[PDB]
Amino acid sequence: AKGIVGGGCNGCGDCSAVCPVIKPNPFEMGMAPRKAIYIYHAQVMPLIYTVDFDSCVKCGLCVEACGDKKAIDLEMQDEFITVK
Amino acid sequence: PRIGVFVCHCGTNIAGSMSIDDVVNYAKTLPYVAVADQYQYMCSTPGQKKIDDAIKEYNLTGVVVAACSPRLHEPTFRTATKEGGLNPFRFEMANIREQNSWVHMHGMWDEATQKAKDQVRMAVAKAAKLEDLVPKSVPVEKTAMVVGGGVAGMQAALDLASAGIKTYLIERTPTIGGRMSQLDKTFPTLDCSQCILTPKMVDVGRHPNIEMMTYTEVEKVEGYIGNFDVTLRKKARGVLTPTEATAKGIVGGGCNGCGDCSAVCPVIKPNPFEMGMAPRKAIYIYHAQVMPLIYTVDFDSCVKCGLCVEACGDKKAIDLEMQDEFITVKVGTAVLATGYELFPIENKREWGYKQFDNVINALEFERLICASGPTGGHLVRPSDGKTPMKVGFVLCAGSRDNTGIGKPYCSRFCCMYSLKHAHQIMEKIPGAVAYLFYMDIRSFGKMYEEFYYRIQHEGAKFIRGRVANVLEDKETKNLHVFTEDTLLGRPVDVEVDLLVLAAAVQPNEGANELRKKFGVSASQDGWMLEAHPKLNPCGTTTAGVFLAGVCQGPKDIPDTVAQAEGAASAASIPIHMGEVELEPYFAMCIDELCAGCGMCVNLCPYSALSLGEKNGRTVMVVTEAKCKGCGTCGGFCPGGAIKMQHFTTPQIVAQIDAFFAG
Amino acid sequence: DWKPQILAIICNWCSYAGADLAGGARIQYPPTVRAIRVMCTGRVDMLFILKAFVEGADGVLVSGCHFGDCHYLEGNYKAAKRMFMIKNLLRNIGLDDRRFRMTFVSASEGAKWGMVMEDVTNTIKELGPSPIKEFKK
Amino acid sequence: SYCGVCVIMCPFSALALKVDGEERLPILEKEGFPTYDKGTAIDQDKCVRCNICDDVCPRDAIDRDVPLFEGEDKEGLA
Ligand SMILES: Cc1cc2nc3c(=O)[nH]c(=O)nc-3n(C[C@H](O)[C@H](O)[C@H](O)COP(=O)(O)OP(=O)(O)OC[C@H]3O[C@@H](n4cnc5c(N)ncnc54)[C@H](O)[C@@H]3O)c2cc1C
Ligand code: SF4
Ligand code: SF4
Ligand code: SF4
Ligand code: SF4
Ligand code: SF4
Ligand code: SF4
Ligand code: SF4
Ligand code: SF4
Ligand code: SF4
Ligand code: SF4
Ligand code: FES
Repeated sequence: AKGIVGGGCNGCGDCSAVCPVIKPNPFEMGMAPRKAIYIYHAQVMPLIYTVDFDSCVKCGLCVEACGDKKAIDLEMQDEFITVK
Repeated sequence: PRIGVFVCHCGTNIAGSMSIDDVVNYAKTLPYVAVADQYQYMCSTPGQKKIDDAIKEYNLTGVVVAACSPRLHEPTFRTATKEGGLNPFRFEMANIREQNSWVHMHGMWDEATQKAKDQVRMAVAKAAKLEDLVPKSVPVEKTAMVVGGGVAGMQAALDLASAGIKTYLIERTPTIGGRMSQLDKTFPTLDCSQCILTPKMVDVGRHPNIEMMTYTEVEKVEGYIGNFDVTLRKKARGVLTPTEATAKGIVGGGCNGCGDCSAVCPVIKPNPFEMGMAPRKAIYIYHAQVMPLIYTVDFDSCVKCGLCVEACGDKKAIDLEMQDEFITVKVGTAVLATGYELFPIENKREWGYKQFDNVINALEFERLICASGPTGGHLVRPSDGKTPMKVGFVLCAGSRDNTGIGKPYCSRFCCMYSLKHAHQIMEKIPGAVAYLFYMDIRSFGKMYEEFYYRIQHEGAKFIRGRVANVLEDKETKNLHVFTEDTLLGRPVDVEVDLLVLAAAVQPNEGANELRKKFGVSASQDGWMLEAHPKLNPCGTTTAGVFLAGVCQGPKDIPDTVAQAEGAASAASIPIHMGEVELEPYFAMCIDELCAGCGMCVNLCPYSALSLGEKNGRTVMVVTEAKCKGCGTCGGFCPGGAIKMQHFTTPQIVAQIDAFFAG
Repeated sequence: DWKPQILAIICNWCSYAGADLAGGARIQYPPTVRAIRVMCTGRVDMLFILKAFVEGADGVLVSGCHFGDCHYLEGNYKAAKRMFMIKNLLRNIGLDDRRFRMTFVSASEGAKWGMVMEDVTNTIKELGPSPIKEFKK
Repeated sequence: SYCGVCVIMCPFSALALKVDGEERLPILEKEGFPTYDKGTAIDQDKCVRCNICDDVCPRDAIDRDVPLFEGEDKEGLA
């Protein structure tokens, strides 16, 4: 929709392979590390790799790892929708 | 044919038991295999994308996935095969996880690898011979049937009717309501149990979309998800409703529930609603709040004296010569809500249930304490009619019992209803004390623990000890209850005026007959079995049949109603769509191989086979809707004139041949 | 040099479920039996068993639902009669009839499935290689 | 967030990041951040083992690997 033909997120994992931030995983009740860009577990239904903006340092390594897929938009903001 | 083999690791669940690389190379060298490849999670979106890309690139005819069980992931990979330009049924799995890895984990690796290679070879051999099937879609009749007129049946019927589906409500007894109509007050809210039901009974009786058929049974059921041809037995009620009277020609009406008939009837018999404590004439209603107020005649006990018809007079509602009428009804889905009965506790001889007068069970206590019961709501001793001042409650009576007499399970609500009865006696008889001989108070539901706290606060005595035996005092008829107070650490001998047994519950009478008519299986416990114990507690394995209420297992009225509405929703799913797809496993007769012997016809439990005329030759005809895909006929036919659609003889024999290939 | 070749033909609704439950519960057993998975055991034709034995199955196992617990009301009675007759044929052609058996395994008997696997393996190991493989030549 | 930007951008290295038990900077390992070009060097074909550079150094960052002669110690060679 935004115009990137090559696609969005396919869940490859390169972004979290290169992210340098490490934070606790709330799915694992904090026992396990997860990067700033992450999925809870490998069986999440939308396999889309959220970015944790409270902990991201905007280093930009994730976008270079994502490459032509261009799925990462580090400047995204809270959008509001009204549904009847 | 061109087959692709995709081997999942399941995230080391399989790669930690075999050599996935070796399995993949063997698949590559197998005959007919175009591409062999592996992935960590083939059930995930990248895995389906891998399958689809392989299909498009290599022009794959079929797909073999060496992964978990088919019972776990046929729908997933069939949909993945469809999305990609193939038929869903050009797909076959090789179970190499739950039948190779998890069972050959330890100390045996090349053996598990060889087993995996064998399973992959057999799967490829079958898939190289699979061909295209299209599932059969069958229309769904827009009616529904609910067997059982208790709270669960009434809730399911009201839910379906308000969703707009015409519904039949079958009840064996002359009135709807069930056990909750017998309850006096309800835990933990202490609401008048009968009163809450009365509006809903009125709603059921007035709903235009509900065909309330009381005093009627289900003789036979044939059909499937599409059309169930259900035959009902309309037992001879003996009395005509106003509608039926007008139909038969009596303008003045039928039964208005005046009561003159039972005022003049001379026969007197026990009332099953009051658990036998109260008299009722041969022509009768259970209680004054029955929904069809139509006054059944009990023909096993009527003497045909004819006084009732003279009392009825010009209304002419009584037909003493009525017979069992039979009706056949076509329905789309069916909901089973048969409820429960109390386990026969006279078998436990140490608690003198039938042999001591002042030992009763919890439904008899509930009728004795109700204000509409045989007494004026006054609990009195059966032995002499005096008011008790000490009442004992034997909890777990016949339950959590592995001796073969009682039930090995918990009946769920007996701790809660015993607390309710203790409260009721302590508030209705001033100065009376309740003793509960308990072994794990189970107040688990919403507000249940608070109810337990409140009962203890009002002053019920809780003695943690299972009752050992009960002795009756010869003169006062008082009951000596012997057990040990396990927390106190001493034996006890509590002498009570009335002993109440919180007996276990069991499936109702005839419930096994009805669930065999509908094709439902039973649990270990003896209750009706559900499709999946966790994620599908309403549906059964036979399509189009759903469970609701205590018939699936004991439960309180809240849980029963939730289950009933869940079942109504599940039964509405196919009716609203109007289509439903059957699994294309049917038998297909190859006519120019059939010899017309007719011997296969009797091997079908569903009567899907018959002999018919095609091109002068008498050959066999399959009603593809009635076939279920078992394969008995096709495993019988000596000439090979019956083809099983996804499990054909060439396919199975190719699997055998591939197993023995070396 | 010799490993038994045992072939199992298990129904989908109780024996496949039981084998799956054994796997889920992590019940170990030797890796000698390979299964086919038909819908009911009523599907099992006699010619399947005989074809297996003539290709060289050292043993054949057919596993299905208990009597009265067939998913398709009565499809395992037909299989039971067929396998009784197969036992008679193998005895009279002179092959050892204990190379074949039919077990009734419910959906919840993963432990019993493991025990069946162990016992079938042991019996075939005692019996030895099938004679058809050398009688053919 | 344990990025380690502070460790890369501190002029006098008084901050270190240790991930498991080792000084490890993932952001440099992936080349996601530039580092300071202090650009130090001492052309050993011009230095004369003088002692001024170690003496005037405000922090402790010059190593003079020269045998210590009779000045202040026993002869390095003589
Ligand atoms: C003494 C006692 C006290 C209780 N107190 C409480 C309480 O305070 N609060 C609470 O929440 N729960 C209480 N319960 C539990 C409560 O009774 C059940 O949760 C509830 O009645 C379940 O209703 P049901 O519709 O599933 O079954 P039922 O009420 O038994 O209804 C089944 C109906 O189906 C009919 N039927 C049976 N077989 C057939 C057939 N083959 N064809 C046609 N119709 C058939 C029966 O005649 C009956 O009308 C108590 C139970 C007992 C025994
Ligand atoms: S965001 Fe980009 S790099 Fe990360 S998983 Fe998705 S597609 Fe791959
Ligand atoms: S921009 Fe954020 S998510 Fe991406 S690599 Fe840097 S810290 Fe990680
Ligand atoms: S398809 Fe089965 S074996 Fe493969 S990852 Fe999914 S659950 Fe595991
Ligand atoms: S006398 Fe007739 S109308 Fe009145 S209750 Fe009896 S049957 Fe019904
Ligand atoms: S015929 Fe006689 S016995 Fe029968 S219901 Fe009428 S009055 Fe009673
Ligand atoms: S609910 Fe309570 S009284 Fe009833 S069987 Fe279970 S533990 Fe015993
Ligand atoms: S299909 Fe086979 S068994 Fe059936 S009538 Fe034809 S020849 Fe006979
Ligand atoms: S497979 Fe044959 S025996 Fe089984 S239901 Fe279908 S037609 Fe009847
Ligand atoms: S710059 Fe230093 S203190 Fe700040 S977030 Fe990064 S590592 Fe932590
Ligand atoms: S100041 Fe340091 S670098 Fe310069 S000549 Fe002296 S010792 Fe060598
Ligand atoms: S369903 Fe297993 S034997 Fe019939």
